[PDB]
Amino acid sequence: ITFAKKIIPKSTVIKRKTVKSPNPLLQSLADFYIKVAKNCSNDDIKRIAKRLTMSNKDRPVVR
Amino acid sequence: MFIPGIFVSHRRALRRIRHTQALIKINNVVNKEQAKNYIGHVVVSKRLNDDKTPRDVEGVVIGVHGNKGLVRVKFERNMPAKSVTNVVEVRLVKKE
Amino acid sequence: KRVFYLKGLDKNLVLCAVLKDGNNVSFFKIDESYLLATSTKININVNEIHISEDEVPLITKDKSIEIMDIENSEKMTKIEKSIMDEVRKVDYLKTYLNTPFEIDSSVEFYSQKY
Amino acid sequence: MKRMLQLAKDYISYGSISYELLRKLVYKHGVIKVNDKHRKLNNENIEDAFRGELKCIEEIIHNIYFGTEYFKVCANTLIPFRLKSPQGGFKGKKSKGFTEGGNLGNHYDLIGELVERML
Amino acid sequence: MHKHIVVDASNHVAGKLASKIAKFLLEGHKVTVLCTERSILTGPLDRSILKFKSFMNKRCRVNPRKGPFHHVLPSMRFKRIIRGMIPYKFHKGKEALKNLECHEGIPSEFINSERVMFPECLLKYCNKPGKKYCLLGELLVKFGWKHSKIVKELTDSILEKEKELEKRLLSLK
Amino acid sequence: MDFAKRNYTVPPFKEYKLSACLTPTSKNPQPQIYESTIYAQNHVFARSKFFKLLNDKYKLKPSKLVLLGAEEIKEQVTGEVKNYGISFVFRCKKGLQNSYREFRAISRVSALDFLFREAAIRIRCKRNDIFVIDIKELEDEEIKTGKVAEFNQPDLKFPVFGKYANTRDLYVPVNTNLS
Amino acid sequence: PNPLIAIKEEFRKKIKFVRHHSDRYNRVKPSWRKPRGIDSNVRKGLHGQRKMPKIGYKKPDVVRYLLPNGLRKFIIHNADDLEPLICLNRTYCAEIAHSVGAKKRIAIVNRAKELGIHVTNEK
RNA sequence: AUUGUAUAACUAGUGGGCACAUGAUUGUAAGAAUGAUGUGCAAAAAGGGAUGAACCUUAUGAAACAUUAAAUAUUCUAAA
RNA sequence: UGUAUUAUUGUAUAAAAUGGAAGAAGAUUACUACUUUUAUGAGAUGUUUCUAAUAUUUAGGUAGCUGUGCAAUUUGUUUGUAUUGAAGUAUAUAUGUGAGUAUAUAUAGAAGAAACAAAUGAGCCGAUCUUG
Ligand SMILES: [Mg+2]
Ligand SMILES: [Mg+2]
Ligand SMILES: [Mg+2]
Ligand SMILES: [Mg+2]
Ligand SMILES: [Mg+2]
Ligand SMILES: [Mg+2]
Ligand SMILES: [Mg+2]
Ligand SMILES: [Mg+2]
Ligand SMILES: [Mg+2]
Ligand SMILES: [Mg+2]
Ligand SMILES: [Mg+2]
Ligand SMILES: [Mg+2]
Ligand SMILES: [Mg+2]
Ligand SMILES: [Mg+2]
Repeated sequence: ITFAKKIIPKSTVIKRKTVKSPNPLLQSLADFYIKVAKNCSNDDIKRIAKRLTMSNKDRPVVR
Repeated sequence: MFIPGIFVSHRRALRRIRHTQALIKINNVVNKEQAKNYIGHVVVSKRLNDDKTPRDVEGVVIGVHGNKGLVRVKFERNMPAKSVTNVVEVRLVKKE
Repeated sequence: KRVFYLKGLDKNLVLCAVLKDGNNVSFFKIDESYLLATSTKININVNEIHISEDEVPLITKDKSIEIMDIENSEKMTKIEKSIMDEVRKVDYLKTYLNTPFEIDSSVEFYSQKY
Repeated sequence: MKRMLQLAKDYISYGSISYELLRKLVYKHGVIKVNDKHRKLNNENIEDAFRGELKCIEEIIHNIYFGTEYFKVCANTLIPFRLKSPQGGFKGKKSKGFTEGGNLGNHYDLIGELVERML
Repeated sequence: MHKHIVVDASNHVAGKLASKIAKFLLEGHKVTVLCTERSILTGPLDRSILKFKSFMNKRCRVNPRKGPFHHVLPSMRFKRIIRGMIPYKFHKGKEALKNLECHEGIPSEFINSERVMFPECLLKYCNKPGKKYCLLGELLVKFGWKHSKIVKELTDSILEKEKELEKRLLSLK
Repeated sequence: MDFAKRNYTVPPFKEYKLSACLTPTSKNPQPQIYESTIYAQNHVFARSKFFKLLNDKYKLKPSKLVLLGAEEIKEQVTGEVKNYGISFVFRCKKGLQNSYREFRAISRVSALDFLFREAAIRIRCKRNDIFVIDIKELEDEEIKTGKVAEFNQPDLKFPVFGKYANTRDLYVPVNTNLS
Repeated sequence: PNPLIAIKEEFRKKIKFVRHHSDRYNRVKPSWRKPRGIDSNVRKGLHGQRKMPKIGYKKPDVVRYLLPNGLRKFIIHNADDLEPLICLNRTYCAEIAHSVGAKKRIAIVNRAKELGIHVTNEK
């Protein structure tokens, strides 16, 4: 008899609350999606809130 | 109403001194079993002032120490350690 | 000095009566912890004695406090004949309350029965 | 498990206690795990530990004694106990073996003398 | 509470008596020793000469004036034994040595004063019976004590010569 | 232990009756049972001593054994002094030796401890090194030592040399008699 | 009285953190520097030598920066600068800078009297 | 038994070591020279071995109270 | 009662360079051998308060790597002080874990401070360091 523990993926956890860019508009978008992602059950919204706090390299360009 | 005593030394190791607890030899107490009754008794020590008036500091017995009736006691301001072999007294009032 | 314990109050104090020079008693209040008990006892009922807190003074630890002598209550003198008769019954009790209490040397304090 | 205790005998003293002393350990020193954090071992954290199968502390002690299929899950959700120094001290030495004159090794049923003073 | 105590030193072991006195001084009392020439030293007389002869060899080679001194009198020899127990360099030990006094035999002042003995140091109750021993003043004659004869005479003469209620109960009550 | 300073009537060593056998297997179910008596302090110390004895007379490893039951034996003591003779084997520096002694005590638990006191001087070895073969009560005309034969004769009287003080105090005045 | 004054006196120390060897010469100033030698007895922390600053000595955030009166001080430069601390009358106290002249210092005390602000720096 | 595991990018210091326990080679022998396994000092506090880099108990912020280990209980020195 | 061995144990064999080392005084019940109790005694281990990215889990550290902060000189913008007395210097008091800061009294006589950003000739006990 075992019990399986729930696995939270690391692509949904958030580490940095402050963005490294000196832009005041990007800071106002970033905390809005953090405020929603705490009380949301949908997974893809949590992926957006992490992706706003990354660098320039980690979000490359898309054709 | 007071029973005389002798301040022997602080609580010691061979090379380290704990300055907060002092050892007192009470008169005519020779055992552990007789020393267990003298707990919670107020101890008054008499020391001088700067203008040579009397000054008084009081303390409460904490517990026994050894096999021959030596008794630990905790004061308000600790003993000056130059008052070795002086005389303090024990009251008959219990303090809880 | 040996003092008759009459009754306990509510202020974490007690009522007590000490003898005086000639056949005179008083009242005072001290802490319960300032006392020491002996096995000797006379019979005094608690309903005869009445209690009033303002009449009776108190005594602190420190010596240099002047205490005021309050005028003697009328209820006391009726109680005074109920206690000064009790001292005449037991043989040599007036000589017992005049002699001061002393610690004896060469013997431990908590050995005797007192 | 007995062969593992044979190799690690230089730091380990072990035995086999009774039911009454086992009941005395859990009520005094008990810490449960739920979601990788230590908790108070109430009647409500037992629910979230076992997903509602066990509802009382007395259910746990019944499963360690009579070895059942819930043995591994109940023995693992307890963190190691934390005990005091023994009242009265050790008799001989701490380094030598039990049959040699010390304390280390296998006490068979006499482990109940050492744990109660440390308890 | 500090007492004054006169001690008769006779029939005592020399080293063991000096052990109990050094704790009795460090609590702040005053003590005096009489008849220190009659203490006992265990063992044969032949080893006890060999021990003292090794003590008379230590002297400073460069300047012998600034060297270890060897006292002869049984009073001043007994003081050197008690000094080994006490921390005589600091202020704590300098005070306790100001309350010590020893004497030769029995002087004139202490004929009427009482004496005490120590039961943990008497020879009959300390050791096994039936072994050899010697006195202290018997040993120091061979090292140059000038006068062991007059003290024996004067002390022994001292040690030879010493060898209406019912009305008041009713009236006062 | 009121007058004495150590318990001389109930020593630490006791008497245990032991029994054990092998664990059953397929080739050999229901094997042989053995029994003995070893003197020790608890049953755990007596388990270790007995299993080593079974290693030497038979090839039985102690890892395969199982302990059946061990109980303690006590004797209703009356209080008469009896004679005892102990035969034993002790281990020393050079090798093993075997000897024989005769004692006088109340019970055989007590007579064993008088051997440990004598062996502390004459032999100078730890108490776990002596292996006791048997203790028996000796009747008369088997006493081979004059020390037991001197004390067995009736109506003995001999005084005592007094050398002990009767006060636990620091100092007493001179001329008080410590009788 | 204020209950915060009795809580403030529980967290006090005597330790001063004076630099090593600052008494032996007049070259070395008594401000604190950390020794970085090889044989340094102060760096290893043996008993009998000086103590070093660590983060365990830090007071809590309720008691930190508190005056003995029970308030936290603030510096004003004008007579009209008292406007932001009118509502914080019980928590904060004000004091005057050391450059204000004696004539302008009179008009500050009359304005701190009406609003109820407690001024430490006087005379 | 372990809530993570796996993968990349960039960059510093070091390359004169010594000691204890177990077992070896050369040498009459060495606080001598040279290898093998484990742990230390270097870079590690307090208590004990009178004193000592490596021996014996022993994991780490500022303090107070009780229980022990190593070692000790005539006196210096706390404790029959 | 004595001759043979075995076990335990004592003495002789045993000699050096200034006055000596069981740590010392001294000990024959403070030496040696074997057991049980009592007590003293460590950032050890328990109980309570507080500080460090709801820590009932973690916290030493040479060479070395990274983060948060204090001191000095000059530049753009905003706010303010001063002949009823600015900058400097000398003594105290409070406050900060610490680099440090703020105020009070005496002396002296003409200019200096704070916030958001910028540029560096940007913080000494040592070099048989340089000048007085
Ligand atoms: Mg122990
Ligand atoms: Mg080891
Ligand atoms: Mg190096
Ligand atoms: Mg060390
Ligand atoms: Mg040594
Ligand atoms: Mg002592
Ligand atoms: Mg203790
Ligand atoms: Mg710890
Ligand atoms: Mg601790
Ligand atoms: Mg660190
Ligand atoms: Mg430069
Ligand atoms: Mg310079
Ligand atoms: Mg430098
Ligand atoms: Mg020059």
